[PDB]
Amino acid sequence: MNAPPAFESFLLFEGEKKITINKDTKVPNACLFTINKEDHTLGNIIKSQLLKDPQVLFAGYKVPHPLEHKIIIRVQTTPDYSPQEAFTNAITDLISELSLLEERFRVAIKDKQEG
Amino acid sequence: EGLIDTAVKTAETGYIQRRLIKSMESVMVKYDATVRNSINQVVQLRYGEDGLAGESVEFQNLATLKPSNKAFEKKFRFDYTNERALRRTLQEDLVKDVLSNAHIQNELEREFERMREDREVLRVIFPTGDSKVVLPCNLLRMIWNAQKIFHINPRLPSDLHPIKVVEGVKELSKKLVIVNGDDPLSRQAQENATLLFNIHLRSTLCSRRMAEEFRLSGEAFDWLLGEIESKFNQAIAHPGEMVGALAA
Amino acid sequence: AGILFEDIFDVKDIDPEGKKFDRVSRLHCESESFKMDLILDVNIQIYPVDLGDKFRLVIASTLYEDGTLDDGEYNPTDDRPSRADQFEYVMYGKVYRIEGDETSTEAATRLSAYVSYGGLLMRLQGDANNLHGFEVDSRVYLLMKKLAF
Amino acid sequence: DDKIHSRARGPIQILNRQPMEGRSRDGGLRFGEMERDCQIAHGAAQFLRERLFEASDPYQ
Amino acid sequence: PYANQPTVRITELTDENVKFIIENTDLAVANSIRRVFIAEVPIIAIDWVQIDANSSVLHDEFIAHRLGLIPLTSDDIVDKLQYSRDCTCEEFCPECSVEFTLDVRCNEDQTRHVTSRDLISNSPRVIPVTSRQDDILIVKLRKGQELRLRAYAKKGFGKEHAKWNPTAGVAFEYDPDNALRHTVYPKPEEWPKSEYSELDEDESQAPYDPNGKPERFYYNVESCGSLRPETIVLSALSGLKKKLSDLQTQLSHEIQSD
Amino acid sequence: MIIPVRCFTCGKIVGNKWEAYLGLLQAEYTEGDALDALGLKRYCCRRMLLAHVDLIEKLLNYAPLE
Amino acid sequence: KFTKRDVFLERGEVMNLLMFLSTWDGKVPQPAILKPRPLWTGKQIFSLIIPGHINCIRTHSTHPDDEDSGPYKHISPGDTKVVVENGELIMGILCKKSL
Amino acid sequence: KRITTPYMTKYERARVLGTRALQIAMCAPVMVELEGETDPLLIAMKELKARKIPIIIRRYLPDGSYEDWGVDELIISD
Ligand SMILES: [Zn+2]
Ligand SMILES: [Zn+2]
Repeated sequence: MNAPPAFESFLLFEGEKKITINKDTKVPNACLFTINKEDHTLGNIIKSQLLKDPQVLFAGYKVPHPLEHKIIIRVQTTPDYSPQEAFTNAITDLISELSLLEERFRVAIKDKQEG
Repeated sequence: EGLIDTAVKTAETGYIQRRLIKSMESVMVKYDATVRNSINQVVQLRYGEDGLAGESVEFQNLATLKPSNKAFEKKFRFDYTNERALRRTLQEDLVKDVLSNAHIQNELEREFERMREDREVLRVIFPTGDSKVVLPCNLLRMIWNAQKIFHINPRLPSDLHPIKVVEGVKELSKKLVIVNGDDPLSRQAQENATLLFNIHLRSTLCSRRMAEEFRLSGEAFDWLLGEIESKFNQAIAHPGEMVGALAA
Repeated sequence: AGILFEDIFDVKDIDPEGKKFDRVSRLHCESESFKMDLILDVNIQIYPVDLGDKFRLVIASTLYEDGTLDDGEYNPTDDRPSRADQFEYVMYGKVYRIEGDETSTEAATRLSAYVSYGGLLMRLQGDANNLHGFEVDSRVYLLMKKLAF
Repeated sequence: DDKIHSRARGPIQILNRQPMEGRSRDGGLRFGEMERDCQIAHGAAQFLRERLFEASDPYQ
Repeated sequence: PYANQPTVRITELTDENVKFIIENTDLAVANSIRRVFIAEVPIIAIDWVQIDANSSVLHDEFIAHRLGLIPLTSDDIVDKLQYSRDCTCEEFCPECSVEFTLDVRCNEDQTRHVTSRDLISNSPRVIPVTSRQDDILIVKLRKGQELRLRAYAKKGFGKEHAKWNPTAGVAFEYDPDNALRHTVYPKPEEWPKSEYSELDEDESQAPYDPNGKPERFYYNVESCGSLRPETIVLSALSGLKKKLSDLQTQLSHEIQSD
Repeated sequence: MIIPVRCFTCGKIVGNKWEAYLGLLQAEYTEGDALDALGLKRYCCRRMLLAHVDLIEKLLNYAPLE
Repeated sequence: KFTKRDVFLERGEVMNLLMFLSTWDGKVPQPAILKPRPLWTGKQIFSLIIPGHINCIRTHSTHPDDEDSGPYKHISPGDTKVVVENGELIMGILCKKSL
Repeated sequence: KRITTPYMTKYERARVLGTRALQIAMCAPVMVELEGETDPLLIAMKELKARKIPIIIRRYLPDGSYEDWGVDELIISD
């Protein structure tokens, strides 16, 4: 009777932000990125991509509660490299890699058919 | 067989618990630090014959219980003749004081005599040599925490005169009060109630053990006394606590 | 400097009481000069070692040559010189017990440093002369390198 | 769904002015004597009097 | 401090499933692509059934349930239609939905087998899997009963409901030989060799490898019949790219606003 | 009561195979052979043809009219 | 199983586990094994979970009784004799006897 | 000549916090600067920490006598 609908897992509600930045106070150059209406799909790749970057001292996400559709990403870089640009670069290079992977898969398919 | 046993237990234990609760439902600890019932009839002059809450009590052991007469002598006497041992344990500016001064020697002798009296009391009170006893403050843990905080490094000669330990213990024995009042009956009750705890406190804090196994410094010992008094005060039984329901 | 101890050793027995775990084993090693016992516990999986192998164990209070006494935290982004550059197996622990054959009158002659690298134990038993740099509750490293000989 | 139940000043009986009993009749849970003994053990006399008088059957 | 250059190689291309291999990529990307294959894949399906007369023996909702699980081919229609939630009209417009109809009544003596073939769609390309092998049995009617209704189809993805789950079963597997020791076999000799295992029949598992990253992820995407396998992969990659682009745009706006 | 449309675990369509399964079992084939003849590799989809009970027949016996 | 001697974690796993810590000071501890690859140990991560400066001693379920008397008292081959100092796990494997 | 304990029992502390919270909720003047909070119970807790609660406890003895203790007079446990 109280079962939530199925659209509340991906669709944004009026007033809720897709992404919010919040600076941390325990250590310098550390911000927690809170994402709304997402799951491990959109946080694990970003975590790994940040791990690739050497200037990122810390990187990892979590799920405050499985029923709640929300994930917090904590990033901490060197003092001469803000975490915002780190997040931007991770997303940019990940997008480039996915586009290149798509192109290679497409050419491989078109060559496989009668070739 | 097991299922039938469980069914009958589930039916009998409820009645047993009900009868136990309906016989001590009004018993409580009044502000006069005494346990009475609805008719104001005193059942215990002090809750649990000590007046301490059951939450802040941990198992401990009595070092001066069940030793050997020869071992007891070489662990709580603080021999003041072997100057080499004193130089190893205490610092040079204390060995001469403990040697020349005879008041310190008499005080230490009195401490050992009191320790022997306490050992006799424990033996006549705890037959069968049961070291495992329940007391408010876990003195071993407190000593360990002091060592780990102040960085005692139990290898170097510590700066803690035995007289400091003796006077500190005596003052702490005065601060921890249960039966307030200077009346002779009041003092007798205070000594009787806080008896086992004082014996344990003296047995753990001595002039020899403090200078051989703990090596606490003056600041460390003062912090230890503060912690002990605060923990004992918190361990006191709060008046107005329905102990009858808790017992049931 | 910060070299709390420096000496060559050789392996002589591994897990005498039977290998308990699967990635860690006891190394009942011996010295060659100071004649001191060693019960180091290395990760046999990533850093395999067999009997008869010799290595240069060096307990150091810091990994820097100048000896700046690092606070203690994982900071890979660091270009400063490090003594780990010439060692194939380094660890970080905290000595927790210094047992010795002390008496009531005469000082001890043989100590035994017990250090725990987060779970990996090590007893550097020997004389009481070269263990002057070990004090309870202090950070230390291992810095061991296998010798090709 | 057949077991979930709640209450907020629902219907009252006719003999003793106390809440009804049963999920179907939209009744409240019983604050058994064992719960009373537990509350006495906690020493929360105010909470006990509230459960037994304020939210049970106030009357003058 | 950038991405990598993954490579692709198809080992088996058929009209039912594809087995490709992805090399030089991180495990997180592979697992994410898998979860997208299962969950976030646009596809058409039945989601709004109006039952007018159902004299069958099953429940009234049972018919809608079964109709919801009937796949619909959307090789070139899913990319064109828009989500009904984001539509800018009223009623299921054909520009954002596809209409269906079913009107069967058992008149003869023998029992009817109302199959998916009875779903007469208005659009030509949006039809159940009966082009080119029996049809999905919906219900059985007997002389005297009938089943008249009309339903509409819309675009959705598996994250909302299983009806929009094109992939039947994705066989994701990497490092066939237990080289990275990510799983410790108590008795390696007792386990069989993986299909992709290059190790001979003598040795049980490959030796340990300290400095070794997971690569060569194997895939066996199996299409249920609605979308072609390679089409499923392409749609998943495009959708994941779109999600990253939207997240990046939102992040840029948030940073600029601060 | 009636054969499902898809396998609960996997998701492959199995609704369009009950009649084929019965026909293959009737002709000469056995169960262990018919299942892989239809194209069911995973063991999760094979329960749908082995565990399923066909109760719709008994329901059809209670014809409303005629 | 997390506190056995033979538990090693990589930077990714460690940084992922620290996220589930409501009292983390925000500083990554020095790994127990720097080279040839930074590997933490289960006990080292669990130390950060212990608040304050706690000190206690407990014995593990599979602790052989004929071990304290003989040698190897303070260094147990079976990784028993739990020892915590300054709120940091040093030895032993945690079980019901300690938790 | 008060002989009751100089410490505040948990029962008394809870009741005082509750009563002060009730009074504050009924539009009563506070006894501490508010840092920007509104829950009356939190304000009562802050006042207790600041030792400014205008309440005095009357501990009745079994005999019948009583002692008036002020919140700013005896030591608080928590
Ligand atoms: Zn429309
Ligand atoms: Zn299946």
